[PDB]
Amino acid sequence: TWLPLNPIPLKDRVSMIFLQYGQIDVIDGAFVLIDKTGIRTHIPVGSVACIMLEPGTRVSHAAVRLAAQVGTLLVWVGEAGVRVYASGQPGGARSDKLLYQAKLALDEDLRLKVVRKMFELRFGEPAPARRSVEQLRGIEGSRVRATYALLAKQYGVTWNGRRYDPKDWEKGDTINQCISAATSCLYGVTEAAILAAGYAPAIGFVHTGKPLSFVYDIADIIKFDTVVPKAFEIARRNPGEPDREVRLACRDIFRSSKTLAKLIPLIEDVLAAGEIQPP
Amino acid sequence: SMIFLQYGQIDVIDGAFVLIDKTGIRTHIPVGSVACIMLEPGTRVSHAAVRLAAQVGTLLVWVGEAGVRVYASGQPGGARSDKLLYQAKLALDEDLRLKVVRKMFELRFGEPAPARRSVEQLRGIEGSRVRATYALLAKQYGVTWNGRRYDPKDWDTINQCISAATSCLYGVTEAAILAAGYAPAIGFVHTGKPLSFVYDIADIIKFDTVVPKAFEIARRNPGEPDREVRLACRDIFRSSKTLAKLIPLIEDVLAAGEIQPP
Amino acid sequence: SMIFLQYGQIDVIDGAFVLIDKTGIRTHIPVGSVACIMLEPGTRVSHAAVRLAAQVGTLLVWVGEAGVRVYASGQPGGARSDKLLYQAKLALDEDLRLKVVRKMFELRFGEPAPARRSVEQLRGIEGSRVRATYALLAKQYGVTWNGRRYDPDTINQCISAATSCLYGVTEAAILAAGYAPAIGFVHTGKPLSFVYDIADIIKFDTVVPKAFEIARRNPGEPDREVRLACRDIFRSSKTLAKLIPLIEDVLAAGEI
Amino acid sequence: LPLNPIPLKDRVSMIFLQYGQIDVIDGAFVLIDKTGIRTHIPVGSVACIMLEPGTRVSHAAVRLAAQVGTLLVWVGEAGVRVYASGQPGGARSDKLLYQAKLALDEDLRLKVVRKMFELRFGEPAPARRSVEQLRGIEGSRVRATYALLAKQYGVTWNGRRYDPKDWEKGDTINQCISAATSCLYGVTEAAILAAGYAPAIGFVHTGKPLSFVYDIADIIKFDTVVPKAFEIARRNPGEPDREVRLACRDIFRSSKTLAKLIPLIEDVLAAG
Amino acid sequence: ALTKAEMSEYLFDKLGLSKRDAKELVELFFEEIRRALENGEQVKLSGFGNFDLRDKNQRPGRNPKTGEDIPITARRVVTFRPGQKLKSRVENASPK
Amino acid sequence: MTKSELIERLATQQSHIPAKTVEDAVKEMLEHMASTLAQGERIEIRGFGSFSLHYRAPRTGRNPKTGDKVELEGKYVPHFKPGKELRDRANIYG
Amino acid sequence: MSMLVVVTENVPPRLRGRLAIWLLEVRAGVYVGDVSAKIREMIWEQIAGLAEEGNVVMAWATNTETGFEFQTFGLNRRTPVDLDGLRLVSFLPV
Amino acid sequence: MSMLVVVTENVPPRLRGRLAIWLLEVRAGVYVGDVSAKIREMIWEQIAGLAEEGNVVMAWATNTETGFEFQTFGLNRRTPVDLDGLRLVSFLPV
DNA sequence: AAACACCAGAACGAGTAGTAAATTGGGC
DNA sequence: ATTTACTACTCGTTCTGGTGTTTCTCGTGTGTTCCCCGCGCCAGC
DNA sequence: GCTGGCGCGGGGAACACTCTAAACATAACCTATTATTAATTAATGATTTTTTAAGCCAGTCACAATCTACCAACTTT
DNA sequence: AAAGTTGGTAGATTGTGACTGGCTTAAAAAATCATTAATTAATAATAGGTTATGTTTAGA
Repeated sequence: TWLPLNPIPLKDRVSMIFLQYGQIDVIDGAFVLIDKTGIRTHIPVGSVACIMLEPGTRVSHAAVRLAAQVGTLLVWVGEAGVRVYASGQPGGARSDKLLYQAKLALDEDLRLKVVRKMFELRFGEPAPARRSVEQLRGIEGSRVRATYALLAKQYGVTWNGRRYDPKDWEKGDTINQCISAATSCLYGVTEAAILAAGYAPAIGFVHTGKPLSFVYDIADIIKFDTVVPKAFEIARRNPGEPDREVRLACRDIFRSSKTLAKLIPLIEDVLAAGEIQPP
Repeated sequence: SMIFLQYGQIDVIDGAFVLIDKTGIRTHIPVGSVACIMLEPGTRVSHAAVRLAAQVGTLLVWVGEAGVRVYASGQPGGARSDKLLYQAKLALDEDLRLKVVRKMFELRFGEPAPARRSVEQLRGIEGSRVRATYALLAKQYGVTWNGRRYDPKDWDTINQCISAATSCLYGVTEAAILAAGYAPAIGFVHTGKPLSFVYDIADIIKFDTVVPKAFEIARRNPGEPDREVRLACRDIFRSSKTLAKLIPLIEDVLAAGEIQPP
Repeated sequence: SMIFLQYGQIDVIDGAFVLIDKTGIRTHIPVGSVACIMLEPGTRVSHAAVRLAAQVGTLLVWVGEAGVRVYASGQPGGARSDKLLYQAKLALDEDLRLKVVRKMFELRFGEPAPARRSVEQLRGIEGSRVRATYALLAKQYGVTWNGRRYDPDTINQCISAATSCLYGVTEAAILAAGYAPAIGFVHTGKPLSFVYDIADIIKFDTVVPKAFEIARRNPGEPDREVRLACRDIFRSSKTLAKLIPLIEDVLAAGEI
Repeated sequence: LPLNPIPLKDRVSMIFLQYGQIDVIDGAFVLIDKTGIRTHIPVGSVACIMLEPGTRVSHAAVRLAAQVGTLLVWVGEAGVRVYASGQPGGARSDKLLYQAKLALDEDLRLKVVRKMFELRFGEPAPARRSVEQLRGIEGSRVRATYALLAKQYGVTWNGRRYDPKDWEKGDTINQCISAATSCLYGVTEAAILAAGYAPAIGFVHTGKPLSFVYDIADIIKFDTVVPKAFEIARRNPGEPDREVRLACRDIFRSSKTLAKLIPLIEDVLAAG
Repeated sequence: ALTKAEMSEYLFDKLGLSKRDAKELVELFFEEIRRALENGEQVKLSGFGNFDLRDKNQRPGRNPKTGEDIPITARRVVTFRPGQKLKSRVENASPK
Repeated sequence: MTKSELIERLATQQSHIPAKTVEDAVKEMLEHMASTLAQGERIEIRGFGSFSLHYRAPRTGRNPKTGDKVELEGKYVPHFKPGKELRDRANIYG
Repeated sequence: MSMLVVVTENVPPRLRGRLAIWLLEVRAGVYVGDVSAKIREMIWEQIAGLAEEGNVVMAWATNTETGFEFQTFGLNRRTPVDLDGLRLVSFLPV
Repeated sequence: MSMLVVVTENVPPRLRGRLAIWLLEVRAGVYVGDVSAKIREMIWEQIAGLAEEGNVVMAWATNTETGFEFQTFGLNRRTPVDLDGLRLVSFLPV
């Protein structure tokens, strides 16, 4: 009377769900959310690519077990939906792909090959040769900031510079909230894809030192194709509920662009750059 | 270090991890003094608690009783890139791979490995010593032994017991690896599977205490062997502090590669 | 001609349509002598009985209570092509259409129509004269008249039930004759155009006046009592049986 | 509340019902068996329902059948159409006057007949010819189609027979053919009446009350209908009728004939 | 006694070769000498001695159990002529 | 076929073995075999033959070139016996 | 033609027969079919028109994020709840 | 990605929780979702795995004549019955 | 402390006896 | 003759609140080739 | 305008194999049987074969250094 | 805004140095050989007591 609990492919899942103010428990083998008033909320954890946990939640041990067994990443988030903590099963990773990523990460020449492939995949143009990796970071950063200014003038939102920390937000910022929440949604489904294929989310190429370098890179590939413009639409319209509209809009973007189904071939194409046939 | 928390709710009240018990007994845990928290079954962690755990970088790993299992871990897939690249570099270089595998042989049976010997050859030697240990322990505890042939369908009593023992072993081994922060899939003697490093470091201390207890409980022959085996393994892991001492073991195992871990 | 069968099951055992009551009261029916069999509510016909009825070309028509409504009928859209093409030939020729419409006025008010009057002009005559008849009879039987208005008010609902009953028996009569309910003359385009026209032939004889009387009595449930009363008139006066020669002359106005 | 029927293309093709009494329970079309197993039938999702021997239908069931516009057809042995009933008022008078108007002219009738021939065999008919010799050409071409397709499937073929009495208990070829053509007659009349046309106004055949159904079915019978019945006659099962009905219904499923039938009829009537 | 294993063992010890290669070398080492001598060729190993082929004429023999005389058929035998280097090392040996 | 001529034919058949490897091996194999008999231990290669050591009774020998006597002390001499397969394959005559 | 699911509870028998006209009665009070969207809204009109103090939920196939959509009539211990644009179902206490 | 509907009855709570892992539990024993054919057959394997003396039916959307397909596990008074290739449901007597 | 097995017990609503009633669900 | 509404009235079923009861559903040399499902381009009312 | 109809491509189940030590199978050596046959040893100086020390010149393989040069960054007009 | 000037860092291409690789030679050691008078392996068929070595088999 024990059938093995297998996870389903990630491309055939719901993007994300946000949970707040209620205790997380399991009843009879189901991921159910119970509120303090007693209303129980059945949550199809096996149908979700990633579940986002906002403040007010109390997660049980068995709930973490069940979430891990279905390959659904739980993400503890906080103010303005920023990612703070996450946990899912690490062992959804057959070693050939990890050794391929690490092999490409150790070799400086293959490192430049893959970074070049990233620059070619973002801006649609061949990467500039005779440039070090640091120079590619500088040029890429200047081009990205130019993209922020360009979209900011296009849609029309008052741009004062990108500011990660919500501390500096002047109660009507709405632009950094849309950007940061959108990037948190994309980092969510992207991290879910990375662990779903099994690569190392900490072993990165462009970013160094920070524990989410590879996630930041893979999301930086395709955030400005679909996500950032819609975030700027939500920032321009300026509603009283920015977070809900950011979640709905980013969610429909992920449904429309088929982002999760193409994240895995995207990473395969990124890591193919090392001239070695991917595993 | 490490800490086990059981049968109580994890909240934050006074800036410290408090354990909310059924009687109200609160267990004050300072934000420091711990590098990783292993959460045993029966605990319900609060959101503010998880935020505090992230804020001081303390890894949370949801485990079983005394680390009998590892269900989920934070920082999934690793947390420090330098340590993962350190291990992977040790795994890619054939000379360093042979060095570290020879260290695993050195700590596995106490004896130094024969020189000018390859990795697969050491797999053969280690395997022969494993069979010698099977026959020898079967002779010690007086148990009918026919070899380790099981089915992956029907789940014999001795292979059941040893299977459960190796399961607990994988539990504390993986918990120790994640406490140190290394990759379970980047292995040395075993490769390919996502628990290769778990399989290897598990085999390092497999036949010291745990499998002997599997043969002992197989001798006592209970109706439900698995539960008694893994509860006894819990007793071994708690009393002997195996999970607490595996971390410096892996520190030396990877130290034998000589690239100065980060 | 036709037969009314109620509260009994139709089977065939010995070459005759038997009507089977709950107590066993059998109605042995010779298969011919009737062109159509009316199946009133409460009847359950077996497959083999439908087969035999099909074998003799006798039209089966699932009706309302005593034929008050037409719910379903076999041979839908007609059975013999010559009669339908005759009606259509009279329908498409505006000269013949006007001949038959003038026959409808001739039998409608008893009075002949004035010469060289079109379908639009005779429609104006019928509209003004018949509206004057509405106000006239409403005034005679003491009915508050506000212009024949309905919204999909007791008197307009009673008149509505009367028109429903008449559309039922008249439509059953047309199907018994075998012609199309939609190929009409005074009304056109609608699926009950011929039904609405021949229904308009005898509409103000007894049914609408009885609706006026029962409406003046004003009961709690007017539609049911008016429907049962119209049922009683249809049973006693044999209206459905008498509508056949009327349509025979109406379509005869095309001079064969 | 009113009871609106659904579009004809969003419907199951046909259902054959046997050995049970049809009653209505709480506004539902139910088949009641003698053993007490009652069968809920989604009658509003069906285009046409076939009534086999053994069925006993009550008045209110026929009323509900008419109010949802699903044509009920009494069928007997060999699946041949026996009787049918539908609602009278489901027709627009302009369409009927159009069909009959096209029936009034002999030359327009020849135009539409040539339209049926050019839609049937691809080639136009020989010009300036009367109807009867076109009927003879039709018979020769259809017989040649019998011999050709029967020679393709390798099935015992010695000519066409209509009465099941002359069958030697092992004929089965005319059984499959007649069952298929009768099912096609069923869905054909179902579509013709669903749009609101007159199936009594015939073009090739005259006198019979469904000559129009006969012509429209003769247009598209030889595209899919005959060959599968020849397959069921080739494989020779114990109960061929069920396999012919299942096979023909799934043919109507795959080829999606119902939705395209209305523009087909409009295209045929264009020649008038 | 010196065996193929001990010779392979010495190849493993001295040259660090695989036990598979160390086996096959010793295996084929005598195989070629088998092939060479069966090919009618004299094999002369400096520092070891000579492998000679000598043909013996048919000569009277018997069953040593009884004495029943059965003749020794003609044959080609392999003989060894130890070199002075070999002879010198063996003259002062100590038989265990 | 002498020592070196034996070496190449082996390397010829052992393409996957370095020629330098074969050269040292034949040198080491025979030197090892010599040291074995030098220590009084025998060599037996089944299918090829065996190496034994024979004692020879000391006696006053002669210088056969001159006839002069010579005092010869006892010693041990190597002796080979052909193996079964060696005997069979070498003798082509009956 | 998308898939349609109707769950009936505490409803008068007229509604269950009327729904049995188009959909299949596979279990107690649970109806499933596959019809066009116009017909789905007409059947939803039936649900709003013929039901009593009972409660009905109708779920149909779409091409949205979940691939399906549903709508409720009446009151139940299970009440649909929206989570940031995602319509889920929550179980109320007694 | 086709529609998926699971109706449970007389099932142990494990099966209901397991089905709630992927599917949405909108009514008492009524589960609705939209997944692929594989994952559908995997969840059907769960249904065959955990239902003890219960009765469960799973219905999924296709492009067949009904536009959907279903199969049953266990015994119910309502059982699927074939009508000339068409799978419908019959209401068994007491 | 959470969560599963298992139990009685309460709703509770589906299904099925009876009974009573209607023959219907527009207007053109 | 059937169908529907209403009213008890049984009873299978689902939910809730009690008790135990248990803290799990487990085995590991590695690489190397057939098998079918899955995104992805052409014909369409 | 997003759908239905054929297509490969990717990620998993057989299977296809490696290495150890030890235990076992067994056919192959060992001795010890006879007397007659065949062939080696004692030795050295002179001669003869084989191997090898030392080039040592050629090449060639990997790595230090030096050079093209791009495509953006930044001054000049 | 558009050209013109830097320029540093990939990638290529050359320079160099150290180490393999045969070829030829030198000699250097090692094997033949000429010639004793006698000893001593070489054998056959047979039984039985070692063992070297192929073959399997549980272990990674």
